[PDB]
Amino acid sequence: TYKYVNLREPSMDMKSVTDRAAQTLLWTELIRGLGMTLSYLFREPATINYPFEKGPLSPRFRGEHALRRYPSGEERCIACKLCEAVCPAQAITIEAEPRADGSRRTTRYDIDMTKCIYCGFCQEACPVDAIVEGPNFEFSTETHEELLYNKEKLLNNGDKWEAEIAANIQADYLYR
Amino acid sequence: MFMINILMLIIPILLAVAFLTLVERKVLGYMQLRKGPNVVGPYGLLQPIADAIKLFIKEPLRPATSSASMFILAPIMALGLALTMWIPLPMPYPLINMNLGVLFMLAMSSLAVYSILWSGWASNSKYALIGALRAVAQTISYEVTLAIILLSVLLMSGSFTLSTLITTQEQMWLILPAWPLAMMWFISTLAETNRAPFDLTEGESELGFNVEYAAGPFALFFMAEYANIIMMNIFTAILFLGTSHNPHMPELYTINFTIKSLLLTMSFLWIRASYPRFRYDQLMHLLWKNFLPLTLALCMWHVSLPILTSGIPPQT
Amino acid sequence: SRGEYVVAKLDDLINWARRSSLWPMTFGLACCAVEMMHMAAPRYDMDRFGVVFRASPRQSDVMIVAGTLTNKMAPALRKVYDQMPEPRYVVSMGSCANGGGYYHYSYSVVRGCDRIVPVDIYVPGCPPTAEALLYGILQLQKKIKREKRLRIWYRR
Amino acid sequence: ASKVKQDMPPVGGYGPIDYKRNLPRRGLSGYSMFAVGIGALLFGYW
Ligand SMILES: CCCCCCCCCCCCCCCCCC(=O)OC[C@H](COP(=O)([O-])OCC[N+](C)(C)C)OC(=O)CCCCCCCCCCCCCCCCC
Ligand SMILES: CCCCCCCCCCCCCCCCCC(=O)OC[C@H](COP(=O)(O)OCCN)OC(=O)CCCCCCCCCCCCCCCCC
Ligand SMILES: CCCCCCCCCCCCCCCCCC(=O)OC[C@H](COP(=O)(O)OCCN)OC(=O)CCCCCCCCCCCCCCCCC
Ligand code: SF4
Ligand code: SF4
Ligand code: SF4
Repeated sequence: TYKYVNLREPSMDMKSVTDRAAQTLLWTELIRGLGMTLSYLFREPATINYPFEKGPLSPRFRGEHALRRYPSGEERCIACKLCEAVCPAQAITIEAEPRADGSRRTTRYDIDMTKCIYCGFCQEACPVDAIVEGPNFEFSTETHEELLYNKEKLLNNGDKWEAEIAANIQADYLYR
Repeated sequence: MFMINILMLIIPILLAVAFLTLVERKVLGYMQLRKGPNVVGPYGLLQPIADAIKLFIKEPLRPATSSASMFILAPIMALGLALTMWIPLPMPYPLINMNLGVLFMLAMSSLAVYSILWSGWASNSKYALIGALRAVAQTISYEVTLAIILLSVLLMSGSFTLSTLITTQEQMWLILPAWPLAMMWFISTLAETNRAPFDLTEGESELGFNVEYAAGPFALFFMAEYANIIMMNIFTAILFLGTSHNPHMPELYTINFTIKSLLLTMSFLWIRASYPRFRYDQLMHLLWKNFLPLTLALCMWHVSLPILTSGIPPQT
Repeated sequence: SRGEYVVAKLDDLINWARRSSLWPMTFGLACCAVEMMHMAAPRYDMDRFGVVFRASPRQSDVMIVAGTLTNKMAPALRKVYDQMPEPRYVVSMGSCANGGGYYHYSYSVVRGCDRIVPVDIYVPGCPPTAEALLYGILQLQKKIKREKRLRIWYRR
Repeated sequence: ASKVKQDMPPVGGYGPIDYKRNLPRRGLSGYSMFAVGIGALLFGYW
C-alpha cells in the first residue's frame, strides 16, 4: 500500500482564496510558529547537572577493560588467548609461561586502549570471566602513553572496580 | 556636568550589550529545552565578564592586509557610529535635543555600511570581498523602506523631532493607526542589522565579511552590532509604542519605556530561534517586489489621509 | 604587597577567564562527531559551561578532533591548527584520533592525530559517551587552571 | 517447577499508539481577520 504526501488540490472559492490572502498578508502561519517556541520557553529543560548528576546506564555497559580474580585471590586468566584471537582490532598482546608453582599464567597482558573499539568480544570469548569491560567511562588522560595498559594496570582496575563489576555480572549472566 | 552625562550614557550601553549576550544564550536555550550559561557565576551572571577578558588577552591575527589602515578604520567607524546614534534619544529627555533628530539617525545609520565595505577590502581575500558586497547590497536595499516608512509615520506627527513623537502618542499608540507600517518597519530593522532570518553574513554554508578578525578587534564589531540591536528597538518603541511622559515623575516614563524596549529586543531573540534562513535572492525579492510596492502605496495614503480628515499636525 | 602575590592572583584571573570561555572548533570527521552533537544536545548542554556549540577557526580556543584522520585529510588539519590564534589546545576524541583504532593498520589512515598536531587531552572510547567527552572537556578546564604563565615570567 | 520468564508484552497487548499527523485548526477566517484589521485602522485615524 502507498499514500500521497503532497497531492492536494486547493479550493478556489472566494472564502478559501481570501483565507490564503490573510495568511500571506498577516503572516498567520509564521506567528503560529512563534507560539510553539514560546511553549518550550515554559517547559522544564531536560538538562542534568553534571558532574553532580549522571546519565542513566545499564548493567551491560561496556567501559574500561579489567582483569578479575577468584574469591581466593588467584587470577582468573589462564592465558588461553581466545580474547587475543577474537579482538577485531588486535588490541591485545599476551605472553605466558609456567608459573613457579606450575600454573598456566600470563607474563604479559597488554591492551592498547587506542586500538580498542570497546566492542565486548574479549569478554564474550573468555571462558572464565577474566577480562571484562567495567562500568567506568571517565578515564581520559593527558598523554598518549597512559592509555597503553599492561597487566599491572589491568589488575589494579580489577581490584579497584570488583565491587561494582561483580554486581553487574550477577545482574546479567542469566542473559549470557 | 555634560561630560558626566556622556559617560552615564556610554558605559551603561556597553554593560547592557555585555549582558544581552548572556540573555540571548539563555532565552535560546530554554526555547531549545536546555538552560544556557548557569555555571560561570550564579545563573551565568559572570559569563559576559569571562568572555570579555578572554578576547582581549588572545593574540590577534592581522593578516597581510592590502592596506592595514582600513583594517583599523573599520571597527573604529562601526563602534563610533553605534554609540553616536544614542545621543538624540528621548528617555524622556535627550542628551542632545536635535530639531531633526529622526533625520540625524537616518544619516548616521547610512554611514555604517562603510565599515562593512572597508573590512572587505582590508581582508585582501577575493572571496571575503564577495561576502562584503552581498552584505552591503542588503543594507542599502532595506534602508529605502526605513526612510519611506519613517516619512509616512511623521506625516501623523508633523516634525522630525524625536520628542514630538511622545506628544503625538499622548492619547493612543501609533501602532493602532499604522500597524501595516509597523510590520514592515520591524522586519526592515532585522535586515539592516543582519539578524536571522536575514543573517547571510553569519549564515555559514553560503559565506561572513568579518571573518579575518579575532580577539579585541572582533569584539569591537560584535559590540557595535549588538548596540544597534538595542538602539533600533528603542527607536521602534518611541515610534510605535509611545510612553506617556509626566514632567514631575520622569522616572515613571523610563521604567515603562525600558520594559517596552526590552520586550522588543527579546522579540529579536525569539525570532532567531523560530525560523530558517532566507536565500540571498529571496530577501532581495522581499524588498523590491513586496515591501516597496506596499510602502510606496501607503506613503500615498498617508500623505492624503490627514488632508481629507482635517487632521494635519502642527508644524511646531 | 609583594610582586609574587600580585602575579599569583593575576594568573588566576587570566586562567579563570580562559577556562570559563572555551570556544571549540569541532572537526567532525566520522561517527565520533555524532556523540559530540549529543554533548550540545539538551541532556548535557555544553553551552551552560561557557562552551559554545560552534565556533569559527579564528575565534576558537580548542580543536576537537572527532573521527578518523586520513592521509588525504591531514594537511587540511595542520593548516587549520596553524591558523588558530593562541592560546590553543587540542582534544583527541575517540580511538581513531588517539591511535587509529579499528583502522590502525590501514594504508590511508594516520595512526593517531598526535603525530600531526600536539594533543592536550585524550578521550578514549569508540565512541566516547557524550558524558565522557564532557568529562574530558572539564579535565581540560582544570589543566588550564594549573597554568602559571605569569608566575614563570616573573622569575625569568 | 519454574516457568519461562522473558520480556513479553502484557496480556491483551499494549494500548493504542497515535501516529497520524494532528496539526489542528485555529484562528478566524480571512474575512474576519481583514475586518478586525480595517476596524483598528478606522479607530486609529479617528
Ligand atoms: C481604509 C483604508 C485602509 C488602507 C490600509 C489597508 C491595509 C490593508 C492591509 C494591507 C496588508 C498589510 C501589510 C502587511 C505587510 C505585508 C508585507 C508582505 O510583503 O507580505 C508578504 C511577504 C512575502 O510574501 P510571500 O513570500 O508569501 O509571496 C509573495 C508573492 N509571491 C507569491 C508572488 C511571491 O511576507 C513577508 O514579509 C515574509 C515575512 C518574513 C519573516 C518575518 C517574521 C515575522 C515575525 C513576526 C513579527 C510580527 C510583527 C511585529 C511587529 C511589531 C511592531 C512593534
Ligand atoms: C558590570 C560589568 C562591569 C564590572 C566588571 C566585573 C567586575 C565586578 C564583578 C563583581 C563580582 C566579582 C567579585 C569581585 C572579585 C572577587 C572574586 C573572588 O575573589 O573570588 C574568590 C573565590 C575563590 O577564592 P579562593 O577560594 O581563595 O581560591 C581558591 C582557588 N582554588 O571565588 C569563588 O569561587 C567564590 C564564589 C563566588 C565568586 C563569584 C562572586 C559572586 C558572583 C556575583 C554575581 C553578581 C555580580 C555580576 C553581575 C553584575 C556585573 C558586575
Ligand atoms: C469599495 C469600498 C472601498 C472603501 C471606500 C471608503 C470606505 C469609507 C471611508 C473610510 C476610508 C477612509 C478613512 C476615513 C477615516 C475616517 C475615520 C472615521 O471613520 O471617523 C468618522 C468620524 C465621525 O464623525 P466625528 O467628526 O468624529 O464626530 C464628532 C464631531 N464633533 O468622521 C470623520 O472621521 C470625518 C469623515 C471622513 C470621511 C472621509 C471619507 C469620505 C469618502 C467619501 C465617502 C464614500 C467612500 C468613497 C467611495 C468611492 C470609493 C472608490
Ligand atoms: S572491547 Fe573489543 S576491541 Fe576492545 S580489547 Fe575487548 S575485544 Fe578488543
Ligand atoms: S580469554 Fe580470558 S582466560 Fe583467555 S587469555 Fe583472554 S583473559 Fe585470559
Ligand atoms: S573512534 Fe569509533 S566512533 Fe569514533 S570515528 Fe573511530 S570508529 Fe567511529
